Amino acid sequence: THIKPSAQVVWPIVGQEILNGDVGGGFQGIQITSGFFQLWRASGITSELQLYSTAIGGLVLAAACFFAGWFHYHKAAPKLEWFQNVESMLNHHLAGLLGLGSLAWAG
Amino acid sequence: AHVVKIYDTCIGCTQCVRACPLDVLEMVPWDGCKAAQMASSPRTEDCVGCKRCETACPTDFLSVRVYLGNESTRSLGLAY
Amino acid sequence: KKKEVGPKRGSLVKVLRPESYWYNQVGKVVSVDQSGIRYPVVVRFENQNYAGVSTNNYALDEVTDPP
Amino acid sequence: FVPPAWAPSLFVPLTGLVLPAIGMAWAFTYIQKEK
Amino acid sequence: PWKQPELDPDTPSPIFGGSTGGLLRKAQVEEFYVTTWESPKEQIFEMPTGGAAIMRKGPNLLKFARKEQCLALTTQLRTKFKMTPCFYRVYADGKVEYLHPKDGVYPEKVNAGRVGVNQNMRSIGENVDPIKVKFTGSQPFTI
Amino acid sequence: ATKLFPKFSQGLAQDPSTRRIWYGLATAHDFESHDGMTEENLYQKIFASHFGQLAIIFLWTSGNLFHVAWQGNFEQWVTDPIHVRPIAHAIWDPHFGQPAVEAFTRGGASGPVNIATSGVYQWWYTIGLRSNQELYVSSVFLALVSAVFLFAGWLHLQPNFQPSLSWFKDAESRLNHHLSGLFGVSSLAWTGHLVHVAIPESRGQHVGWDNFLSVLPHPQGLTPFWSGNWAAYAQNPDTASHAFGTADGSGTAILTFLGGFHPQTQSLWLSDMAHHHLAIAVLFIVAGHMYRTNFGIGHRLEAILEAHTPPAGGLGAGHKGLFHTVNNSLHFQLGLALASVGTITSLVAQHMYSLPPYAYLAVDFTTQASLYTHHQYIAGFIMCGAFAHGAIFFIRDYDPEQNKGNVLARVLDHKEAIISHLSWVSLFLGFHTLGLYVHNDVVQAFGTPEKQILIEPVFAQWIQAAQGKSLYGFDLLLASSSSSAYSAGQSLWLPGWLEAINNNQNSLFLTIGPGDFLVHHAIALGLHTTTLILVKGALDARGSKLMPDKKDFGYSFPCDGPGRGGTCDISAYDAFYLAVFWMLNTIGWVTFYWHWKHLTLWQGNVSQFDESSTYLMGWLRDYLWLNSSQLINGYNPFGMNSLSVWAWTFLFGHLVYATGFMFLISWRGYWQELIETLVWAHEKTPLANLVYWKDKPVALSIVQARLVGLAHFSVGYIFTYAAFLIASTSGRFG
Amino acid sequence: MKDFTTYLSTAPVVGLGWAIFTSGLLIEINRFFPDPLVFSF
Amino acid sequence: DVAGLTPCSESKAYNKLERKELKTLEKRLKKYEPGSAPYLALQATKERTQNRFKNYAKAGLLCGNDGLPHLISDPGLALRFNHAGEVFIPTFGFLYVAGYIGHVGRQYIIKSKEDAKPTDKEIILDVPLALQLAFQGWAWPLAAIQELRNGSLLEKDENITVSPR
Ligand code: CLA
Ligand code: CLA
Ligand code: CLA
Ligand code: CLA
Ligand code: CLA
Ligand code: CLA
Ligand SMILES: CC1=C(/C=C/C(C)=C/C=C/C(C)=C\C=C\C=C(C)\C=C\C=C(C)\C=C\C2=C(C)CCCC2(C)C)C(C)(C)CCC1
Ligand code: SF4
Ligand code: SF4
Ligand code: SF4
Repeated sequence: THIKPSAQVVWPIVGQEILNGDVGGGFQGIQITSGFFQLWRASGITSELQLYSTAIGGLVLAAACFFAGWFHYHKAAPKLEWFQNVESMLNHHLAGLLGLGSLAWAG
Repeated sequence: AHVVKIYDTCIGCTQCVRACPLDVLEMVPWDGCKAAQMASSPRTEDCVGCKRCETACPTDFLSVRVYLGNESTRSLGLAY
Repeated sequence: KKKEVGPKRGSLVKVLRPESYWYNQVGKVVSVDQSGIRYPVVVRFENQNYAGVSTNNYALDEVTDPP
Repeated sequence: FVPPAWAPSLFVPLTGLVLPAIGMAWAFTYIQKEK
Repeated sequence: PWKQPELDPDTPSPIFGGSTGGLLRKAQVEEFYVTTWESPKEQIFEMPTGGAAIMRKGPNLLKFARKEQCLALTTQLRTKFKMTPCFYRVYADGKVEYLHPKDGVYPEKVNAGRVGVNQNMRSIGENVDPIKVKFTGSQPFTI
Repeated sequence: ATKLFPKFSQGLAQDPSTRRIWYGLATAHDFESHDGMTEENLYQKIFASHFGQLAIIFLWTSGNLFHVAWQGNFEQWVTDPIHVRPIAHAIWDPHFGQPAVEAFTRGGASGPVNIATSGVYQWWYTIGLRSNQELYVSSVFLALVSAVFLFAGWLHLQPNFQPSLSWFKDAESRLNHHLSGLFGVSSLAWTGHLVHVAIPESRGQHVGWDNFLSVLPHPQGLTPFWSGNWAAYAQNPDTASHAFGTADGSGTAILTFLGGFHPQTQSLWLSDMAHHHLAIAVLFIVAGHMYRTNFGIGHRLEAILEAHTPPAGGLGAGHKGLFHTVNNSLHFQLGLALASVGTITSLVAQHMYSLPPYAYLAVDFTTQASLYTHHQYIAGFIMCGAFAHGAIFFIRDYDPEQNKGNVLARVLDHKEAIISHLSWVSLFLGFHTLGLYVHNDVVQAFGTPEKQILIEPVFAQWIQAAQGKSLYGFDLLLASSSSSAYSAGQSLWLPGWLEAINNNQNSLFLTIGPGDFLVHHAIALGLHTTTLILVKGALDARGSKLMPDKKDFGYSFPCDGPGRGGTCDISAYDAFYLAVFWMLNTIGWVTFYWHWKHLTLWQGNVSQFDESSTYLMGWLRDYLWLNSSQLINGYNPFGMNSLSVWAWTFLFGHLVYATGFMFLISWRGYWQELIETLVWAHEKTPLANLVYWKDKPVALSIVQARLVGLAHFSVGYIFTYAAFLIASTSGRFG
Repeated sequence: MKDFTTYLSTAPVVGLGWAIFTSGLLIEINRFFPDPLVFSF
Repeated sequence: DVAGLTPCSESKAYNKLERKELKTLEKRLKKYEPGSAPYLALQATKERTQNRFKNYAKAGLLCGNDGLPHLISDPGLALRFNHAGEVFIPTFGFLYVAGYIGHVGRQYIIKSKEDAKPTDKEIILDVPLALQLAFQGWAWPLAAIQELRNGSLLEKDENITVSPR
């Protein structure tokens, strides 16, 4: 209730270091309005080590998805009948994409 | 209605007539081109001035020219 | 007939037509018609016009040498 | 010389209502005048 | 062609419901256009005035308020099924005018029977300046 | 079909659409495109139209005089020209409420009145009008003059009174008469009226038509004029402690060279202006009999035009063939006249505020601001009109076979070079001005304003130091007594002019700083860019590479279609219509600069403008936001002050700006399809399909859409800036 | 390699390389010469 | 002392602006402990501000009535008052660099046209050729005026694409 959320820090180069305002808590930066601090507080994140681990896991999953795109286009390309299974797509999305993720976040 | 004028630089490629959406142009026999065809406008009163014939002309500048003026019911594309 | 009604095929020409897109430009002669049409000189140009075409028919009096 | 005090009460409604109305009436009859 | 065909109002219309972009009051005040074709079988086509209709096996008659709609339907039928249709223009008094196949061979052909009109015999760009034709009522391209 | 409304266009008559109305109004006075029109009939219509415009102008100024006399406070303003505000016209609006009626009662009036900002009060006080009866008789005389001019136009329109073609084409006699009579003896009579009336009226002596031919303007009595002792007129000028309304500190002088301003009223001396107009009249008369009339002496226009050709092919054929080009093409004369008149009113705007000619005009801040803004906007409009009618000349009436090898053929030959150089200088000015402004804004944003680039305008400061301003220092002319410019005229006009130019209170050669330098370069960018657009429209009017046959399509045609990549906005009319936007931006820049500099001068905070015009945050906040506080508070739930009408017309101008955006962004196809759907809706409805339209409703033309969007844009621009300027200058001053 | 080099030889890639080069040069100049305005050796 | 302006060192508003900036930097600095990274950052900012204010003084810069330095653009006047380094030398340097850019672009345009499909070379740049022309542009004015002398810099009006009149 007294320290403004700040997560972007600038480099002192041409006088833009004045953008690093006194947000409180012995820190200088830009007051962020994304609400990421409140999201991390709602997720139980306490230390910066958990944020580091989440960032590394996000980079790993991003590389995995990028390789997955390369694989599912160049190596193993699904056919037209695979995409046209709208019933299977809807069932897997309702049960797995939305419901399973909801249960995992609930847990 | 509008004025459609066709000059002697036309090669008789019949692209302007195919591009015409109101059947204004026609092909007449000629001797000034290799294809022995010349564009004509016997139905210029039905032309609206859409300039679709000018897009299909392959020659430099334009072998067919549309000049707007004195719009009528047919020239304004009105269904009412 | 005698010689040819136009320039040598494959030779560069300069277009003297003022209303053409390729005025004062160098093009290549593809073929010259011998029947007696108004514009027998078929010229292909390296740079296309706004319509995207690169060939045009010109008469005998609107072509010269590349200077 | 000096206009009377009721002149703003008469000329302003005349040139704000009556004169534009008769002008639009004349113009409407002139636009649709046919042969 | 050799003989100009005469339209028949008793020819069956293609199977269709109700059109909203159909004939307006201009149809009963000014001229309206009527397209006829000869379908060898029943099939579904797309009208330019709305959705889709089904043509009947035989003669088919349709009505429109614009000549552009008639030629759009004609070129759609020619490109999709090679139908070769023809449309007339009917005025308020009942005068019928033959419009698309003027010589019956379509304007893409020549037929050696059409006289070319409105053809300037000079090159474009050789027209006179508007100062040359002033207070005369003649445009530089009309000479 | 074939209605009778477009009688000047048979083709437009056979148009069963609403566009026939619109094209029946925009092409109303384009007589060259009318059917069956001869040159003589065109000249007669032009003469009748000119007489009509003169009659309308005289009726308008008669109405201004009458509405100042009746429902005005001219006498009260004459008694006290400092405190009480002038009244333009009374307000009779039945939609007004009682607080609105009470709030608009200003200047000691019995009803709601509008505070006059046209400045006719100062002008009519300067020329000698004092009583309301004089204004009444002047208004009725001008109404009689307007009626006489209208009847004269009607009679010259009538048969057996129409002038001949050679009468209109007699350029030499018209030039000689309008140089000698329209300018010479008109100015001579005006300065005679000045000497007879205004100087005695400014010296407390009433001179009227009743006592005319009885009071001598100078006590000598015209004998120094015949004796050649013209210096006796400049013997006893008015003193510094002279009252304009009374005879205190008066004198006996009608023509002098007392350069400077009257200390009491901060305006130019009446004797100085009388001497100026007398010298102007003499110069016009002595130059008004130079051209070759039917007498054996004079100058032929064609002979001087053809003889002035540089040798060795400097200009090719030279200036030959221009006489027939000017005489045959009326659009060339129209462009020349509009350009000269635009330069004239630009000079008028730039010289009124620095040298106020009317008594008690500099104190009236709102009046001066409104006059400068009006004159600058009119100047830009007829600048653009000159260029547009020059493009019309190039399209309609221009024969290259006639003027072959002349200056016109040469500038048409290398038009690409001119357009390219103007485009380069526009890019140069815009790039560097925007870079400087953004650099200054970023530097001031970072909390360290000393890093900003402030290029000192040393050229204008050097000029002003060379013309008497000793603030900048230096040792050029008119600042050092050893200079010949200082020695010459040391006892003629220098002591008054130096005192007027060394004072910081008046607007005579104000202090120019780096912010003034930057905004001056912005003005130069705007002028050069508008010039680039207009000369590209005029030079490429009759042909281009995308459209070689642009002459055959007329001046105002929409496009050539989507072929060749797209050809929309290719006519010279479209170039003019874009140049209208650029002219509006340029005049907005010059008026923003004038208004902010003068407002900071009147408030005394010139340092605020000096340190705030450098960066655009200062322009947005200290000018467009700080000075708009009184404007927006014209009406509110708390109440209403006298600036309610200005706030209302400010919002009105923003609304018309938005409607201009409507008519400029969206184009014809969507509205045409929507109109078709509305036509079906009206056709297929009960209880409403009984009625019908005589003409088919259609969407407006693309050229028509551009014109309507331009008109809405310019109307919103003018109304918004007029509202802001008057509310900011009058809400805190008087 | 040569296909990837010709991809790097395309106009956006070399423009990006020029952008980083010029931006880094100007930034390092501003950093090691803090806020200059007038050339004074 | 030109244009009625005072030097920055002799001016009072310049020192007042410097004092105000130092005061607000110290006010921002006093909210942090000395053993914190924002304290060192603000100390570095204050040192940079002091160095910039010292360098702007004793360098010929002058300010008028607001403490903000002014620049003299007229050559000669800047030469006789040591103000040439303000804009005169930088404008010459920018002209040198702009001529470098123009000469390099002209060399690449000319040298990539005598081959099949010059548009392909325009869209896919010859990187070794571009770098070679980059390192060969150090003598741009000499080559430019020599091309002007031999007439290859400018094209004649007969081979130039021209719009109809
Ligand atoms: C003493 C030697 C001398 C000099 C210096 C001149 C010089 C001149 N004479 Mg000349 N004259 C001479 C001897 C001389 N003459 C002799 C011996 C005779 C025989 C009696 C004449 C007879 C003569 C006639 C009859 C006329 C001249 C004219 C002229 C002027 C135009 C020349 C020309 O072709 O344009 C210069 C060459 C050009 C190609 C013009 C280029 C113009 C460029 C394109 C414009 C650039 C504008 C640019 C945007 C400006 C940027 C500035 C920015 C702030 C806007 C020029 C000032 C003409 C005149 O009065 O004009 C003032 C004219 O009518 N002269
Ligand atoms: C305020 C808005 C605005 C601005 C900035 C411009 C800017 C420009 N218009 Mg204008 N114009 C506008 C509104 C505007 N227009 C409107 C509303 C109209 C009416 C339709 C016109 C009508 C008009 C005409 C008719 C003409 C112009 C022309 C020009 C150019 C003038 C040359 C100049 O000053 O140097 C350039 C100055 C600028 C401010 C341009 C912006 C460049 C800055 C520096 C950004 C550059 C990129 C930057 C490095 C960032 C890179 C990253 C980023 C891309 C993501 C320039 C591109 C003329 C033209 O084309 O020049 C030959 C011209 O003939 N305009
Ligand atoms: C229950 C099983 C399941 C799950 C969880 C998903 C999940 C997803 N599918 Mg998929 N789908 C499935 C079955 C499933 N699918 C089936 C059976 C079919 C065939 C009928 C499809 C056909 C299909 C198409 C055609 C498309 C998708 C797309 C997507 C993505 C939607 C975007 C989104 O919400 O981001 C959510 C993102 C995350 C939660 C981040 C983590 C994502 C992880 C890596 C995915 C893990 C689940 C995966 C399916 C496990 C099997 C893969 C395994 C072999 C490694 C999402 C990742 C879209 C896509 O391509 O996105 C890439 C798309 O266009 N799906
Ligand atoms: C996805 C969401 C989720 C997850 C992950 C968990 C997980 C957990 N909860 Mg939670 N819970 C959830 C939802 C969830 N719950 C919900 C929705 C509710 C409803 C209110 C609860 C209510 C709840 C309560 C009230 C309690 C828990 C407890 C627990 C723990 C007991 C696990 C257990 O016995 O389950 C069953 C788990 C298994 C059968 C194990 C799975 C089988 C394994 C993985 C097979 C591995 C085989 C493999 C091949 C061999 C190893 C490989 C190796 C050799 C390499 C566990 C940490 C309890 C706790 O914390 O105490 C310990 C506890 O008190 N939870
Ligand atoms: C000396 C002054 C003068 C003269 C004699 C002319 C005369 C002419 N001009 Mg020119 N013109 C002038 C000044 C002048 N103009 C100026 C100052 C400009 C710049 C704005 C133009 C711009 C211009 C263009 C661009 C064109 C002409 C055209 C014409 C011709 C058409 C006039 C006519 O009969 O139609 C009468 C025309 C009208 C009645 C339309 C006027 C509509 C106006 C804009 C509405 C007023 C705005 C606003 C809604 C008012 C209400 C405000 C609101 C707050 C209440 C005629 C030869 C046209 C031409 O030659 O045709 C090819 C043409 O294309 N002129
Ligand atoms: C290096 C190539 C090159 C060269 C030598 C020129 C030269 C010229 N141009 Mg052109 N220009 C260019 C590229 C070039 N231009 C490009 C890419 C554009 C598109 C943005 C333009 C757009 C343009 C306009 C709109 C105008 C000019 C004008 C001019 C003239 C004025 C000089 C100037 O600085 O204008 C200013 C030029 C610019 C601001 C364009 C700079 C574009 C970038 C920043 C430079 C690109 C450099 C290039 C990557 C180098 C390649 C090297 C190779 C090894 C990779 C001059 C004839 C003006 C004119 O007509 O004057 C008579 C004018 O109005 N040019
Ligand atoms: C000193 C100075 C100044 C001044 C200046 C001046 C005054 C200038 C002028 C100038 C001029 C008066 C110019 C002219 C010109 C002309 C021409 C005609 C040109 C041309 C050019 C060219 C052609 C170029 C080219 C190029 C390019 C672009 C690229 C490549 C390279 C080259 C270089 C080759 C000032 C104050 C501002 C600022 C400071 C300094
Ligand atoms: S498109 Fe042009 S060249 Fe082809 S037939 Fe028509 S007018 Fe002739
Ligand atoms: S403008 Fe359209 S309707 Fe008219 S002749 Fe050309 S293609 Fe046909
Ligand atoms: S003005 Fe309209 S119809 Fe003409 S080219 Fe442009 S978008 Fe197309």
